[PDB]
Amino acid sequence: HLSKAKISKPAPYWEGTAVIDGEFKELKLTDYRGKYLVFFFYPLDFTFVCPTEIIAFGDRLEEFRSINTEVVACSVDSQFEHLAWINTPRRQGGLGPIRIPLLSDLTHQISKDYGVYLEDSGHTLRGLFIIDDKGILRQITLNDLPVGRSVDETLRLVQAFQYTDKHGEVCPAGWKPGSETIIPDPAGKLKYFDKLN
Amino acid sequence: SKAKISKPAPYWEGTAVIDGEFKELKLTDYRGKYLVFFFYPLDFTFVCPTEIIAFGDRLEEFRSINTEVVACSVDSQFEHLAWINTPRRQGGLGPIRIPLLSDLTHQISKDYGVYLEDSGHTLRGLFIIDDKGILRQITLNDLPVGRSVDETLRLVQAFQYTDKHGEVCPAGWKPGSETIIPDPAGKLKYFDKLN
Amino acid sequence: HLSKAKISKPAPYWEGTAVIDGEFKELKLTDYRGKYLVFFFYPLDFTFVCPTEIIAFGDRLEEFRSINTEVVACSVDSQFEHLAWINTPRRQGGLGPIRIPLLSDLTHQISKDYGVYLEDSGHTLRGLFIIDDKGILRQITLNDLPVGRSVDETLRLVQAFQYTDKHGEVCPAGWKPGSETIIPDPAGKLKYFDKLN
Amino acid sequence: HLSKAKISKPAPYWEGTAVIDGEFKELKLTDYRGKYLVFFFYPLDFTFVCPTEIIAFGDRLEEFRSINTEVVACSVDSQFEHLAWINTPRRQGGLGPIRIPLLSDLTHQISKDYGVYLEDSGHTLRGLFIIDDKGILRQITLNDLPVGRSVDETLRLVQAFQYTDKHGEVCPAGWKPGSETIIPDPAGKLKYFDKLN
Amino acid sequence: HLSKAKISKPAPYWEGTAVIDGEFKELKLTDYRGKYLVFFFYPLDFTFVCPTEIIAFGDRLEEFRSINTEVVACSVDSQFEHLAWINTPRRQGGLGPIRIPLLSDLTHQISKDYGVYLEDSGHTLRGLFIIDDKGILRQITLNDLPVGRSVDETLRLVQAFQYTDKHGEVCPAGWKPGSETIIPDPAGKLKYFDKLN
Amino acid sequence: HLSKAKISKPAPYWEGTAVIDGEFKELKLTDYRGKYLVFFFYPLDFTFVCPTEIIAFGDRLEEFRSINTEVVACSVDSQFEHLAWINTPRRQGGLGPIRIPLLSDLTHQISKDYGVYLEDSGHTLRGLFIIDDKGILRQITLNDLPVGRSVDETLRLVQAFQYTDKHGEVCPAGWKPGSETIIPDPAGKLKYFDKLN
Amino acid sequence: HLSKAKISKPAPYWEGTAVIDGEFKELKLTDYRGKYLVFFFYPLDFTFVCPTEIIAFGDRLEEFRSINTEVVACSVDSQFEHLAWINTPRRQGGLGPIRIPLLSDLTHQISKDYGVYLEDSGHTLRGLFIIDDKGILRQITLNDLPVGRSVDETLRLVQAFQYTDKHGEVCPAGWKPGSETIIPDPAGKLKYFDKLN
Amino acid sequence: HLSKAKISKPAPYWEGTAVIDGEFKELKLTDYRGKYLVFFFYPLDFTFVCPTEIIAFGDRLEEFRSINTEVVACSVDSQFEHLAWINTPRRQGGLGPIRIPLLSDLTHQISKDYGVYLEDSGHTLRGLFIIDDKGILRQITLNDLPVGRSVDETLRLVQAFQYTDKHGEVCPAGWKPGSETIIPDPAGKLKYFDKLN
Amino acid sequence: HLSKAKISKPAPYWEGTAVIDGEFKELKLTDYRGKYLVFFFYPLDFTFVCPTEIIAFGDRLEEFRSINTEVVACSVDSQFEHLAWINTPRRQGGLGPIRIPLLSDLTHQISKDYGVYLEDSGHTLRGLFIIDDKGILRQITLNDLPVGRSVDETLRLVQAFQYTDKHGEVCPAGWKPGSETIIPDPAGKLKYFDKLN
Amino acid sequence: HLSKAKISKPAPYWEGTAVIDGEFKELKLTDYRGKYLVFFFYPLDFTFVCPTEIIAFGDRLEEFRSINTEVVACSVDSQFEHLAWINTPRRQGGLGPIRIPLLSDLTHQISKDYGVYLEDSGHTLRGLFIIDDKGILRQITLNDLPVGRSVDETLRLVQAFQYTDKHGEVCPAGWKPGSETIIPDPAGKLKYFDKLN
Repeated sequence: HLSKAKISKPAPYWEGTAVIDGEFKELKLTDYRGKYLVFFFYPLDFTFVCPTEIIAFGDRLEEFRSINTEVVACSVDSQFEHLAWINTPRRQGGLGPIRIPLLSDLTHQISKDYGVYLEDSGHTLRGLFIIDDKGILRQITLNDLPVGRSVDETLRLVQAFQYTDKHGEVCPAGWKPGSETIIPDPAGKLKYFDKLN
Repeated sequence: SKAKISKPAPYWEGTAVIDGEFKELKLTDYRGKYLVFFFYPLDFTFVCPTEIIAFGDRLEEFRSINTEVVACSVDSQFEHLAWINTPRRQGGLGPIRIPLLSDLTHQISKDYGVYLEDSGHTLRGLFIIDDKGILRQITLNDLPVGRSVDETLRLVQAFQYTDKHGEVCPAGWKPGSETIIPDPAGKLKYFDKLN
Repeated sequence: HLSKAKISKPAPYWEGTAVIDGEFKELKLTDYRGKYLVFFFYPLDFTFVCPTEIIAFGDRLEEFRSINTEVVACSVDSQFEHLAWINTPRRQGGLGPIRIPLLSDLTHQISKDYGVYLEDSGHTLRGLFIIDDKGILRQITLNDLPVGRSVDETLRLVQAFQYTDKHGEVCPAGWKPGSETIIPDPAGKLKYFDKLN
Repeated sequence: HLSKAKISKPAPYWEGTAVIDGEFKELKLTDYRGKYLVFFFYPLDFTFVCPTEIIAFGDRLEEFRSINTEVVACSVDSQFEHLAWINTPRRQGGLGPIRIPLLSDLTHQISKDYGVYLEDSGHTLRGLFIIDDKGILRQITLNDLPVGRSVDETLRLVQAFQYTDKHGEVCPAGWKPGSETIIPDPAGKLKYFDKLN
Repeated sequence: HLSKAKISKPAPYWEGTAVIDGEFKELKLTDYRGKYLVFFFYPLDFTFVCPTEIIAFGDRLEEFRSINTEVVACSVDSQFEHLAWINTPRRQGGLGPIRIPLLSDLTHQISKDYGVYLEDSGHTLRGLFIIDDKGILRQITLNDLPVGRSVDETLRLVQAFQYTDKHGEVCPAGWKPGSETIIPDPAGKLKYFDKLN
Repeated sequence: HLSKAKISKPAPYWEGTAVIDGEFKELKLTDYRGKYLVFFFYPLDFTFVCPTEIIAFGDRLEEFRSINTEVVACSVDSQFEHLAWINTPRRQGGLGPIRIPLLSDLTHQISKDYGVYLEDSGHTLRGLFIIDDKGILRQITLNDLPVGRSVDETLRLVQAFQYTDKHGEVCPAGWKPGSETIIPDPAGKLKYFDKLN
Repeated sequence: HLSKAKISKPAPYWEGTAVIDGEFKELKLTDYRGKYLVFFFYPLDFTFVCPTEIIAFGDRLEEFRSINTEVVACSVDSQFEHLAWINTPRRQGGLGPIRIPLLSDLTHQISKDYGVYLEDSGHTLRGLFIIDDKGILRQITLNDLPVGRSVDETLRLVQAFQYTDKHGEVCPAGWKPGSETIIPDPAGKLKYFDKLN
Repeated sequence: HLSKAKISKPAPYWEGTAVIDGEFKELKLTDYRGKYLVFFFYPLDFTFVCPTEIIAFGDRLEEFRSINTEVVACSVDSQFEHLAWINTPRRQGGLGPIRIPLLSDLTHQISKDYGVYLEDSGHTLRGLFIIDDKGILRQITLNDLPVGRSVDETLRLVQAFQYTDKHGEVCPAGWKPGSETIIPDPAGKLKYFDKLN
Repeated sequence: HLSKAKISKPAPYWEGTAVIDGEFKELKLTDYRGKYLVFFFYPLDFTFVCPTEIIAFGDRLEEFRSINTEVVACSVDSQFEHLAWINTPRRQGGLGPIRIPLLSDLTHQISKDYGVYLEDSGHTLRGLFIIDDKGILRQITLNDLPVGRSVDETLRLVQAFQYTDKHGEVCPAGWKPGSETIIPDPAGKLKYFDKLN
Repeated sequence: HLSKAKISKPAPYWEGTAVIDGEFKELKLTDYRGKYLVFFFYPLDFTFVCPTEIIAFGDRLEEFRSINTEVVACSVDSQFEHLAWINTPRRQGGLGPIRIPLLSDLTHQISKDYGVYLEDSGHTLRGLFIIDDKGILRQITLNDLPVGRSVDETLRLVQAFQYTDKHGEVCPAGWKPGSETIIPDPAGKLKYFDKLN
């Protein structure tokens, strides 16, 4: 199993046609430099878990934008299908109007670069990538088809990475804003471990 | 990496510390149960003990849903045991009920695609493996940020639910939430009701 | 530039999920043995020329069925997209109910086997294949994207191939049922050439 | 199966000896730049369907020339055979005098570049190619041996490609001059679809 | 430069369609076992030297058949062309009725096996082969395009090979029936050399 | 089976030690530019047919020199053997004095370049080559071991190639000086074919 | 990945993180140029023979430093483990404070370069290397796991190499300071051999 | 740099001619099964350090034999040289009285198998191997040319391996008979570390 | 430089046509089993040193036959040349009276197998091989072209090999029948060395 | 079986340590430029035929030096062994003082370059090489182990090669100074052959 997506390395470059505010526009990974990016793939337009994930992120977009973070979704469907899906009512399993870009990957090049393409199925699994403001890949979350991801966990992870970027302390298991962190040194670590126990 | 979602999780075997003793442990020992199998970078470091303890102190939440937990690093079994015998207040683990698997040769780490060639240890990679030995979920964190027991629980529960019912789990699903019939007509029960 | 589609050789085997009467069904090339098959690819669901070709064949399907000929359409879109497109009114560029199976080629395997896949675009061009009842490929028609195919011409070709299969004769340029044909030998041919000259 | 002939790419260059106005002349693909070109192969001089196709295009040549289009025929026969066939009466299965060039491909190089050469037979199948004024290949039509092509369909295609070149609307299935066309975008397309339905 | 034609070895096998007494028939090299065969290639039907060679052998065929020798001619032209050429009057550069089979080699496989195919021209040079009753190649005569072969020389050679096949002795330069031969032995050869000197 | 001797291409270059008027001299193919060259191989000094061929050419040398043509013979024997053979009386199967250079090819390099070397025997067959004044190979005549070549035919051929070189008409089967030739043109050729028939 | 450690060649370069007086420091082989270096690997922190070796050298360090020799130990454990082991009481199988750098080789690159890595075990055997002030490898001692090395023998060897470096006389079996040495010359050697015997 | 000698694996098989009690005898590694073997190479007969090593081990052979251990020495010299050297008095740099076999390795096969051959010099460095009674290699000691090995250290090592083989406790740095050993268990080890500290 | 002739191995097999008692016969290396064979190549019939060598060995053949040894000579010349050279008087540089076989190696296979072929010259150097009664090659003597070999040295060598075959003592430099020989053992050799000194 | 030693080509370069006048010196083939060199290998110091060969040349050395010819001997033994052997009395099979350099070839490189190395034995056979003053190899003499070479024959060959270098003449079988020689040309040779016969 291959992939160019490697944590602590620059996220693999991508560019393509996206639907943005109902129109076709060219979108590039580099458009997002200077901001964190939640870049996630979903299997297929007009299916089941997928709309719920796209809608979940879209409807909570301000929780990301308020922390200098953007969100882009991608699938192997065409831009025409993305737009048709946006124009399908939510009650019919459509997206309705959406504020996050829907990127099209008809050739599968982007999916393969990110290691999320399913050769037997001709679409991706549920792969989500957290990329920092410097374009470095920090986190990879891959789900099998029948189980959707979590916006809340994605937010926690974004906050965690921004926190450690800024402060140089590290984040324990389950860390959320306000939680105790650790000075990553054999002596400094004791402040955390003695206070906790 | 041999770790591919929807395929058999790559076989592994090695020496682990279990109840303070050295024991040979094999992936196939867990068939019939879900397994949360996770790597952590290094004994005697910082985020790592918090992760092992977080899972360890909540182990019964897993065992009660037919799920086991195993942790692995490139450290030796002697180091694992010394770390267990180090007080939590000193950044140690204290007694622990989760097996600590040793991967000195790096073979297991490489098979799971979590080995860092530049560093000589793993990143924070967690794998959810079902009772049939099929890999269902991969979570990989860069070094500075720990994983989440809450999210791991949610995922195991979701996969067990979808295994049983064949309905699929929306974004953010937790026990008691609405699920979807994966059928062009059936799905409307979910989409219509929600909206 | 490669392909497995060779005229006078067995048409490359295919199988996949198709929409048939609003339901997802597995469909195989071999299901059509015993009958002529018009098997055509079109670029993309929810686009422009494509629906007009599918509707043109669909609305004239009995002209094919009455001559022991079936019609199957294929694209790189998913079965869910095919069904959503069927459920889109014709006035909005949808298909409406359709009696031609719509085959899904998400992996691009079928398209590549037939040599109609566009690597730069992630979809096929307008490729149509006429396959006889023995499974042998008899005719290949490839159009660039902007120009739709012709049901009249396709029908004429099916009739011609069926006619030459049955009789010891070959069909001159522009032949339609009822037109003069030629006996393919140095002496027999003169009955044709003397007649019309 | 291999070939250099790819739709939307430059038609493979060719050059050779042709019979033109009863004389041997060198002829090149690039001689037709600035005009559309119907370039077609036929199996064999002194056979059956072939003369009918050559005669059909030749006798209707003005229908092509009046729309800035030329026609060239090609086979694996020699220029001496082409000329002897021209000097054979139509009632004997000859061509009689002819106004389209008859290109010779004795080495099979041109046939192979166009993917129409039959290795087991030592001649071509019925392959026809429509090449635009910029030298780009737009259309490929390949028939098995028993069935002749259609001058009328060939004209329809040339007209359609010239129309879409000029207007940037696209041509529905069965389009002929005077027919409705489609604006190729998600909103503009509704002019066509709402009107027709 | 490659070839399978090797003197003193079995002549390379061939089989194909020939025109024989106005009909198309399958012909094989092995059809001629038990007789000497003069098997010759000529460049092109409807050309200049070629018919003179075919006619020269043809009109003297009984001089070959009276010494148990058959003659076969072959070119890269089709059987249809061979027949049309036969049906062309000699005064127009045709063959008229011919008793020598005309083999067709459209694929060029026979020509290439015999090493006489011109890659730059798409036809053969003037290559003649003398094959004995055991199928062993005994003589190869290859002429550039402008110069015809000789029936007299070909007859001399066939007679010489038959003579040496039958008797112990070998044939000096210029040998014709009735000429002195040589005993191929350091002592025996002296009968010849002493006599002539 | 390979070779560098290709008709209508430059004869393969050779150089070596020859016996010329009883002396050892270095000789080169290029020494013969500006003249036709009959270059011939023979199997073995002190054998049977070989001396008859060398003598047949040598004794009629002036018939070649009067038409600007030279003759060179070659074998795999040494120059020392050539000279000893020259010094052997004709009545003993020797050559006697001779004005044709005898070229030595001990390494077999020249023989292999001309495709006349017999791997099983360690000497050449009877291969004769006609090379024109421009160094282009025009004719190849290869005989099996038991049958000698013809000086008359070789002369006829040289005369023919020289004629066609000069006049650009072509020589029919059996042409000799004074015979009718053909203008190589579909119209021009009728002067010959009408006259003859 | 072959061993690069060759006696009489430059010791393979290494660099890494070491614990030195309780702190993490980058350490390089080249930091030791100008002095002899005893560079030794041990299997595993927190085991059995290993601490006894580190302590044996550690406690006798001045015996090395007084002969201008440094000592460095290395294993496949991390710097964090080295530090934790140093902070473990000797009574519990720990090191206590230590004046020898503990080098970490987590990636195994160094161990493999020195040929001491055990592929089946994931750690080194007991390999000790003596490297001179010019960086040349002079001595290799490899022990299987259950048997510890000797500080006495190590000292003896360092002294012998320094003696022979200085004087160019060579050191007999069992040499210690004050022992007889040999002039490496066929005549000079007799001073040793005669005195001894 | 390669070798077949690997600690904890079977020592590479060897066999060859040795001088034993003044006579040439074939000797095999397998002759020593059931006993420990100190197998050592030395550079060259008639040199300097080498005789002192052979003499040192030989003169102390009973200290090995009384612990079920044999000693064999090997160099790239011939058996004839070994014997002449034995017949040379010690005062002349010869071996004089001797009881250990001197194995000859003229082809360098054995030296290369053991990884002690010096390609630049044509002889071996000072490599010593300790092989157990099961034929497993336990210890490797390699010295550069100017410095001899130690009989006392070799004895210490043989005794240590025999002790660990027997008792399953392990030997600390500098162990000698009578010294403290360690139980290789995280609990059992404490008996040693608490006692010593 | 390559060859199959290796001292102490079976001499490479050969077979071919030889001149024996003025007749052509097939001859094989194995015809000589049970006898020693002096097998030698010479460059070229009708040259200079070569006849003196053939004559020298031949005229003294009884000195070989009376010690169970035969002699065979070989060159790259033909059997016809060998015979012609035999029939040439010695006073003219011929062989005249002869009793040793002259082997022919036209293909150079035998010469190449024995490593005596000169690729630049097309003949052998002066190579002589002494092969024993068991067919094992014992001695190789290779001379550059200008210098002849010695019958007396060859006899000395044949006698030496037979003596050592029979007695198992070895022959000192310059040994001839009746000379002292050596017992090849460190003690036995002293009989020779003490006596002679 | 390969080698770099080719007659008529530059002798393969060598350099190494030799014993000269009882001392070790580096010696190079190029050191002998301007003089003939007899360069010979012998199997083993302290053996049987070998000393007799070294002594036989050594005791007649002035017969070589007086004709500008040097002698060098070489074996796979060390320089230390050579010197020890020199210091062994002749009556004990030693060399005693010697004026011929004894070259050491411990690595076997020189022996392999000259094709005299025995892979199965780890030493050379008895190979002798005569190298002229320009460094060209002129003669190779290879003996199996049990039979020594000849100083008489070696001197004869050196004399002959020197003679043929100086004069335009070649040396018959068995030539010694004062013997008749041949002028190597077809006419001049007769002066030798007529006189002898």
